Amino acid sequence: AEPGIDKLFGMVDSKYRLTVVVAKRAQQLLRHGFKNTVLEPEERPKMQTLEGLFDDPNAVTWAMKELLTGRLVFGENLVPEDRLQKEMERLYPVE
Amino acid sequence: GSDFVRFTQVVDQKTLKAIEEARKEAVEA
Amino acid sequence: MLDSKLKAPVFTVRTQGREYGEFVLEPLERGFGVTLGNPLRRILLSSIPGTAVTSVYIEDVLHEFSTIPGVKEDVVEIILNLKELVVRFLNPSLQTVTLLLKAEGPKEVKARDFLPVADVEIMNPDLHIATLEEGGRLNMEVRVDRGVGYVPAEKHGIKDRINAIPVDAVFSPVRRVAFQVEDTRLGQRTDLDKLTLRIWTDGSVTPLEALNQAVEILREHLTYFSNPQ
Amino acid sequence: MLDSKLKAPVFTVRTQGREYGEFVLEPLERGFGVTLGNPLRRILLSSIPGTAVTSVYIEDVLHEFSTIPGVKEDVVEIILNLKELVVRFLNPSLQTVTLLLKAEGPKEVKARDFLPVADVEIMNPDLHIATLEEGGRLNMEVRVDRGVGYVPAEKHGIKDRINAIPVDAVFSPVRRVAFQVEDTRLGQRTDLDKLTLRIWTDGSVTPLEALNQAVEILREHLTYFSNPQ
Amino acid sequence: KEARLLVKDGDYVEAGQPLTRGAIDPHQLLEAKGPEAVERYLVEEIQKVYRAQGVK
Amino acid sequence: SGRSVIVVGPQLKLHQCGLPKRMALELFKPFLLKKMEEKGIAPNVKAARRMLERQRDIKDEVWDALEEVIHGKVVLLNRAPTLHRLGIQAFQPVLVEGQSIQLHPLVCEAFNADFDGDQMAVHVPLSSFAQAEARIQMLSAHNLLSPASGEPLAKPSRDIILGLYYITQVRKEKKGAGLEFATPEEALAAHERGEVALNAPIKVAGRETSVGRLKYVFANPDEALLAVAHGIVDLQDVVTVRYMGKRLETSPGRILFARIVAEAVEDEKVAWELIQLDVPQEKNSLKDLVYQAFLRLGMEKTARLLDALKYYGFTFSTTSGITIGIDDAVIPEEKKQYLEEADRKLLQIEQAYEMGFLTDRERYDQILQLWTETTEKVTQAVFKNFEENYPFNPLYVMAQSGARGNPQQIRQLCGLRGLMQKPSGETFEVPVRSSFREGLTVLEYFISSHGARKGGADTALRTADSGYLTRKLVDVTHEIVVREADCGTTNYISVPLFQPDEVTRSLRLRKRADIEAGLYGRVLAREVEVLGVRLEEGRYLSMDDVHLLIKAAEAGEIQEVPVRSPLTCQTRYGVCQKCYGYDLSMARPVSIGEAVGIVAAQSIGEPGTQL
Amino acid sequence: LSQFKDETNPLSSLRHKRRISALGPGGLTRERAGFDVRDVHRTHYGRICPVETPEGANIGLITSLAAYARVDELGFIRTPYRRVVGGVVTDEVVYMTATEEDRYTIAQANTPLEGNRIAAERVVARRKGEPVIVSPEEVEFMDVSPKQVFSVNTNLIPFLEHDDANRALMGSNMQTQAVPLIRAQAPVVMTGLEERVVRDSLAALYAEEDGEVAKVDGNRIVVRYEDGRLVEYPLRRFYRSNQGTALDQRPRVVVGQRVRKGDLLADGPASENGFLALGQNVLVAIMPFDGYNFEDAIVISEELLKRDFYTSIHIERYEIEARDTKLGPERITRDIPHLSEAALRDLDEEGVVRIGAEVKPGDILVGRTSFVKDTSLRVPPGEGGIVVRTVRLRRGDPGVELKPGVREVVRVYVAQKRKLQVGDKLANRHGNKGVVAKILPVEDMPHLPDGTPVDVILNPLGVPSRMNLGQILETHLGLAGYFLGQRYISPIFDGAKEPEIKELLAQAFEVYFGKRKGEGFGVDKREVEVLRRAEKLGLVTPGKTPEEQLKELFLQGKVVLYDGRTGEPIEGPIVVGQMFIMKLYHMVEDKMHARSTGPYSLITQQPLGGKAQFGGQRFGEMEVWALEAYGAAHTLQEMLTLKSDDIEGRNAAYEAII
Ligand SMILES: [Mg+2]
Ligand SMILES: [Zn+2]
Repeated sequence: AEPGIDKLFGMVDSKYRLTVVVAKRAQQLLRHGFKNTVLEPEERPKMQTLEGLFDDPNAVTWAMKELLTGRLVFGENLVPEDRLQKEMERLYPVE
Repeated sequence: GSDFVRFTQVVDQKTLKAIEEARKEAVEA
Repeated sequence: MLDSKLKAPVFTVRTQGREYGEFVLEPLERGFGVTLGNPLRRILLSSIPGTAVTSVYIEDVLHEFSTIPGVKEDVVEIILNLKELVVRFLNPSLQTVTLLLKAEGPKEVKARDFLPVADVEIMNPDLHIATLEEGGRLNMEVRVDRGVGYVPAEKHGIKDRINAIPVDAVFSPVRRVAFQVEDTRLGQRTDLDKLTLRIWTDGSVTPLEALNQAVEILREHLTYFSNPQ
Repeated sequence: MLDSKLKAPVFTVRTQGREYGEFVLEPLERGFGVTLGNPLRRILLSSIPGTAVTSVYIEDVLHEFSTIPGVKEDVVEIILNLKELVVRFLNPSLQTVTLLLKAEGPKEVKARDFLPVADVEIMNPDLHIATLEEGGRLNMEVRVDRGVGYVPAEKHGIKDRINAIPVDAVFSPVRRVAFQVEDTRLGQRTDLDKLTLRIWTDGSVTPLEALNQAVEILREHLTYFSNPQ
Repeated sequence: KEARLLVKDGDYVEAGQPLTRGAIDPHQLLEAKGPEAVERYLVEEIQKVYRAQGVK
Repeated sequence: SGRSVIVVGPQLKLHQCGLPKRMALELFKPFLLKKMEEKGIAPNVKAARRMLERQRDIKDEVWDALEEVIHGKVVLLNRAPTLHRLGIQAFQPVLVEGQSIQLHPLVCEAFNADFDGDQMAVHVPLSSFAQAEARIQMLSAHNLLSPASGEPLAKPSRDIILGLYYITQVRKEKKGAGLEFATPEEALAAHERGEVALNAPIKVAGRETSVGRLKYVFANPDEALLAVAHGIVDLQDVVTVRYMGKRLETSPGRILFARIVAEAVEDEKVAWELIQLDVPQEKNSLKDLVYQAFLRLGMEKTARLLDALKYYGFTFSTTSGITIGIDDAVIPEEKKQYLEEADRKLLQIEQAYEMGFLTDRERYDQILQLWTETTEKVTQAVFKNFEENYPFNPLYVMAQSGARGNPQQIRQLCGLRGLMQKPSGETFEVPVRSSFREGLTVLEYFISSHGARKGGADTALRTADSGYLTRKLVDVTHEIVVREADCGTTNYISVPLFQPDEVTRSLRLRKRADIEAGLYGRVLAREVEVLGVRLEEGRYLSMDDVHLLIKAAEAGEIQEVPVRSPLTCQTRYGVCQKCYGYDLSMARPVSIGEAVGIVAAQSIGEPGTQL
Repeated sequence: LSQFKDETNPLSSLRHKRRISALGPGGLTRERAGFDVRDVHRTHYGRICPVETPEGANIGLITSLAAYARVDELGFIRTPYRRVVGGVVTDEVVYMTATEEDRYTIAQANTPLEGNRIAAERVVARRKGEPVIVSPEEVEFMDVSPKQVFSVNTNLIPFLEHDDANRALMGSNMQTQAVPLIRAQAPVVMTGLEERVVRDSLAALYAEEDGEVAKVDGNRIVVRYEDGRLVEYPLRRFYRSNQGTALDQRPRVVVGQRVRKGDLLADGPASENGFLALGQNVLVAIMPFDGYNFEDAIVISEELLKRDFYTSIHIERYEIEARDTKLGPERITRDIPHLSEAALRDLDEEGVVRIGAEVKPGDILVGRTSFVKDTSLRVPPGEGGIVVRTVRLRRGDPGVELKPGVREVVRVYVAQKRKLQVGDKLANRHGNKGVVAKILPVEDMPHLPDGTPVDVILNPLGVPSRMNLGQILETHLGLAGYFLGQRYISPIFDGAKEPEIKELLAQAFEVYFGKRKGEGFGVDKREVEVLRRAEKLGLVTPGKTPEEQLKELFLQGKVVLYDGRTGEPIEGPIVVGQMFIMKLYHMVEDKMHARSTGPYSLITQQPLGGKAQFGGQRFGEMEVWALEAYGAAHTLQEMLTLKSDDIEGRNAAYEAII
């Protein structure tokens, strides 16, 4: 079903924490434009009829893959939300 | 509904550096 | 070719009419009998194009669910009797043909009763088509086309007449194909195969006709590999 | 073409070594992927000629239920460990090659100790057949013939030596094959065919090469109908 | 007369021991044993039906 | 939301679902317009509305647009009467042609949904987070083990089970001549000639080996594979093949199933290491392997195996050509002798009553016992009949196999369902002496009608009764969830290991399965070095721990267990993991935040349906 | 008390019309206490068929009386019984009162007799609802027939003697839901009442007396009787049912055709030749196919669609009206004010539509405008066939009373020739049910040594759990009748016996393979190998001729088969036969009920469509409970807010998706 689900499980303290993390990352990709990715360039989700999956046919796979990478850091309470969103909005013109 | 998990912000090192400069911004004069 | 090539299936043919035909090929090496008779039967039953009642128009009725006076059979029954008609094309230029028939009174409409046409044959001349009781005005026209296998009336949607109707398509002229791969006994090898393939056909084509047609088709299907990828 | 000839099965291939290979052809029409694999799969498992040890003889060995001192394994084990031994002829004239092997001492005997045959080459020089335990007297000779597919030992009963042993023959260099037709969707229709065949070969050739053979010879079998009779 | 009793005369018997064969009022069970013993009892009768009906 | 009839998805994997397109059409009209405006399909979203409002404005490129949209999308499917957590599950939709809904056949029982006409419904999560949560913990491919009790709910079905049992079964037919080949190879040669003649059947009692193994020796199993391919060897045969380092004397089908295991999961080493290739494959062993493999590799490789198993079992079930026939109902002649025995004994009882010595109760009870005896007599006779006489009885192969059937069904068909109660509940004297292979008597069938009517009535009443009970259960248990750290309460329950009254005074190591049900995945209230293993305090109770401790209790080293319990859980509301313990649909002990009370309500009320 | 009439099939109607229940006004008996009543009283013998009762909550509540039993004067069933005097039975039949029944010893009909005298001294009898194995002289009456024991619907499954009541009731019940087909076939093996069935059930026409045909037109028949008279009877061509089916008496007589008294004239919609004919007889082989015979799934070959072999016409009866609103009467007009006239071509006449046309979902049916505001009828989502009829009762009410406000009324009739499709459902008389799982291209489907392949392949695993051997017995019987090209009459228990079964097996096998031999072909290598393997399993005696051992296999009712896809012969002989299988009521639940967006309630904002849009599906409570079992927090939030009540939120999500 999902690659490295055991690995992500090990890196994730609770299954529901992994769920929340994945969903937060996916909605991040969505809201600020899909460019909110860290492993996109070289390896990337890719479609079948074309390479359309490089963009966002299904974000959740993107979040899972980035989680398989150590690129993202998810804190249950890691940063003040106001400044995190503010810096996301300054540094992402992908909108 | 578990508060222990229900909110867990996901952040990249670039976001960490962004918050770092946001903190550094507090220096006046 | 004396030892092995001469030791090749003797394609022998024994056909009752152009409808039924048997072909015996032996001796056959290990497992070739079924190995070949199977896809041969499959293509015979599947790929062989044929002819069927393409669309139907009754001059008298608008909707298939009606009944015509002095007509014991009903509209759908009649179109069914039409579909059961077996025709025969005599030319590749023979693809679309609108047969017409007009009958009246206390007469039984047979499939021979249609208007004769030049390049066509009524493979079903005696096919009971209808039976008119008294002054039964049965005048109508069926477009018949030369197709492959089956298609529902819906997809083609053929309308020579808006009052004319489509019907599901049946273009396999094969009644049934089988092949008995029985042990043929060769001097050195009794363990040889001898395949006698029997086929009942509609008669529109002769068995060997669809036979070599399918053999042709299959050989192209093989040629799909001269291209490496 | 674009519609239906571009509607041509993609003869896709990816060979994992010369022994294994995936081969996906797609798409296909109704009842074709099986129509192709089944006959072809049958052919590849018996049609393919290959190298198989017809018989073997140990000078001292006179029952296969016997074991050679200085050689722990019994006749059964040595014969089996030689069964998989796959060789490659340099020319069709290598119809039969009998290679002998001499060995004593506390040593392990693999395929390399065999006396080299000019036209015969072993792609399995690493195949360790036995272990000489202490001055183990082994003199052996294996007759191998160029044949097709599988041949049981008893039916040939090859006796180059009256105490030599017939060997079950397996010539088809392809270890085996697995084909399936997966349903594939085109923009218009979803009921389409994609036949994928992954094959295992002894290494005598690459799976692609064996496919080339089988397909060509099958088309040739399709040539057994041109003469009418 | 019908009281089907299992215990014998003279035999020492724990309190709350069912003197007859049949069922028991849960309240008297709690009274004699207090909470935990009644808990164990009831869990037993709950699992007995499921095992009798193959439930795991 | 929507609802309509379903159809099996034998091609479908449970990770997906069989979806006729024309419903997803209306459903995703929003996303469809989104995409086809994402394409040039319509000028605007609303020109799109007009374009798509007609079945005759239909464009095919609508199709690839919709497929592109749904590429990474899933929906939820459910049955009309929902009773448990899996009464709905998440599937990745697959647009299909036709009206009916295509269904992965395995869950045809997870949902108590046959193919008698009942139609199921479906909805969809919409929000990105909502879809994520649905796919994460509501995926069927994610929802494997029963959380009610730790049983897997994906139990393989009858057809696949039968296919694998048939493939992995072995045969033996006859041995008459010299069987004692064990020592003599002259014996092998002579008996091999007798096999050359009719003297030796292949499945003869070959002491060291049946003629099958001596005759044929295979280094690489592809060898025997081809031999079968040449029709040389049947799949249930006694053959020898030099396995990786072993001369495995097996049936072909046994090695082939082992190979199936090998591909389904990469590490074929463990694949054979964890497989009991030495027995005919039965549903119970099926579940055992399913469980252990899920333990070893996890979700993905286990499911790979599950799908491959479904495929191969279907393949082999079809290949078997095995069909039921009236003659498949083999009436053992032993049964007719038992039947004459019972009839003569009943006549004896009746004659003893006739002059009055037996009371109507006395004669009635004597007859009752006589038939209750002869019934098991014939059951045993027919059973033996199967083991030796007809190991390959389609009827017996099935009944013996876990796919379907019971001894009672076979008896009722092969033998007779003789003893049946009257309208009151008392069994009629003259039992049902005929079978279905026999023609039931008019009055006998009339009488048998009564029990069937009672069964229908009480099952129908039990349906609503179980609904009521579950309703109360959820009413009361709904509050309870796991939200806690180690509930420091040093209070546990010592779980007895002995059922002390099976006889009035008979204290005995309590039953194994019950012990597993009560104690699996528990928390050691304190360390216990029982069989030399220091079962430390709080250490969770694995099944292998269950086995160790069952063995110890057989040793009598302990009669109960220091182990935690919710009852001794300190947490005011909620239970400690330690206070609760282990059981999940996954292995590791429960996670904090899990609504355990609901799970218990379901697990308990659902069974009441069949009580 | 009175409601719709059961217009599924004439048999369905008659059963419904001759069945009594317990419940009623309530005082007689209300719903909550039937346990004691639900069990079949002993007195039901010859009185009530205990297998005809509707299963479910109302199980034991409703049943058809004994077929031969009838009310004498006052709701009191008396049943025929063969008088038996001493050792002499009397053909005189006395309809006994249930209470009077206890007064005697009723002998069973199965007992052999030499005429009026029994053929066994020791014979069972029904003294008072008990098996009393007594001398022939101890019976005052003997069972007239097994038929009297049951209602009509019970007696129409041939081999009941080897089937369980649990599913016998199921089959008897499903017998009612049969939809008359385009092609009416009679069972290969029958019970014997289909003639009486179509006789009592007025589906077909019957000639009063002796006479000849004057004229037989598709809608009329003038007969001229031997009495010198002539009378014509209009013939029902297409008449809708309570459920919208066909109603025709099949023209069965040619003009100038001499018909006797009571001679069937035009067989009813579901009669073959004055014979019950619904559903069809199809050659069937039981074998566990990949997954399309999973539990009770039925696998069908393509041919039954190529042939016109399972279809019926479904009739749809729509209707609308114009009202005179105080805001303004709702004119039934052709006008769609705003945008388009193109779709208005179909609405040919003003307000009313043109007749005899196909309809797509959403097509205007009746035009009209409210306050002007466009408010007109359209084609319901789903499927509409071809326009057939219309009725237009405007203010001009000749004898109609259009309701107040109703400015006018209008009725519309469409027809759709529904062919059998993928999702359809079928079952046999012997109880086993199922739904079509897939129709396979007949090209690769398994085929006999003879090219003739079977029609349907079943999953055998069903039968063993079920307790019904009569079905397999019928399988053998129909397989035999196939080559025999002839039918059979099997009384439920007195009918055929397996001895005659094997006789017909030998006869039919001899026919089939004697003509095989005449073909110049005996056994094939495939046959020899399979026969060898049957010997290996002991199914065929080793050493017997492949001819003879194949003959024994035939007498086994099983034979060899070839694959078709891999063409291989099938290991293990398979029993097959011409099975008379019916298509059950494919009720409305079959149709998709799949609505995404559309209407909502008035008082509440819960979505509710219906006539305009399919409608939101019931969500229930325990479903939310299951969601609770999972951690479905925001998905459930969405369901109850974005998909349940919140108009503003639901439209906001609409636009977000947009
Ligand atoms: Mg059901
Ligand atoms: Zn706790």
